[PDB]
Amino acid sequence: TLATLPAPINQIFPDADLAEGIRAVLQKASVTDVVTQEELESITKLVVAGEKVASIQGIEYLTNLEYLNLNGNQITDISPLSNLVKLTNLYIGTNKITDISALQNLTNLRELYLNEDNISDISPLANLTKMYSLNLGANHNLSDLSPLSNMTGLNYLTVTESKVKDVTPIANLTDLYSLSLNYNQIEDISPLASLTSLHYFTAYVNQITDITPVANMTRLNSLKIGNNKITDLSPLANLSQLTWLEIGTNQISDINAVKDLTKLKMLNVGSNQISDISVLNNLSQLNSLFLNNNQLGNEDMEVIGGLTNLTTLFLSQNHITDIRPLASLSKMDSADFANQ
Repeated sequence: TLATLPAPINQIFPDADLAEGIRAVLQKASVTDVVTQEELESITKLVVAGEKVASIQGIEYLTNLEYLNLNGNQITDISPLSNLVKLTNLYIGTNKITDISALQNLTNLRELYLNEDNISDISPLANLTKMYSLNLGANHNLSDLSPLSNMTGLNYLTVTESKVKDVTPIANLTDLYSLSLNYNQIEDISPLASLTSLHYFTAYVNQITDITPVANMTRLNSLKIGNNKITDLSPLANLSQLTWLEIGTNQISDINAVKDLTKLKMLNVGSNQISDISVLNNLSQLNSLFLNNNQLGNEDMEVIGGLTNLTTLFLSQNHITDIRPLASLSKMDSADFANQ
């Protein structure tokens, strides 16, 4: 029916790397070989990753395409994707994409990665309400997340290394299971109190002073929020399922709140102002403990000596001169202090 076909692969796909990918998926001998409409409509999955694709002109003929991976190329213009409405999985990270207007009608998209592109306007994502997993990582000039607000089925989200301050649109995404907000400009996470299904949360290297909303994330399993301005850990006190906790490089002086977190296997509180760790006697299941660059002394060593399942223990640059109570730590593999 489509007058432009049948035609040689390199007539339809002017980009050499994309033409090579079409040749390879259809197992043709050469990019000069003729392809029919029927053969192009047989492609449901295309992977042309880590090449030098500079134009995706011709991809508009792959009308039955559902899965497309064009990771690591030199793509700038994605307009030929505009009518590929059967797309469910689209991986176009590590390219030179700025304008994502062409994604606006791709309402069947479930997984979309745009990591390490140069996108600042994500308004074309507004009607992609079937989104399950989204990656906007390392879009350094992104700041406005308001077009994400209608993605109520979103389970996975990454927004990193950007100008994002306001996380209010993310409050609507209550099906979120895993969320990354690493290295942004976030001061206030109070709207995130609505993320009651969150099990994995990472937001290291921000300007966060208050973790009160984290008390709502009752099923939280892992929390990584180092390099912030946190002082109060009391919102973590009832997170019974917490197993991995990284909150180093903050302004914490009291860790009493970890007393009942009996599932904790990893505790990183390095580079804080902690002088008492008597609550650790209850956390006998710990395997890795980072207490370096705190205000501990010789009297605090007896409690660490009781944590016999420790395989990693960091204690450098405190005020310790006698480590003899640590002689009982028989599973030790890594310890940032020279003696033993």
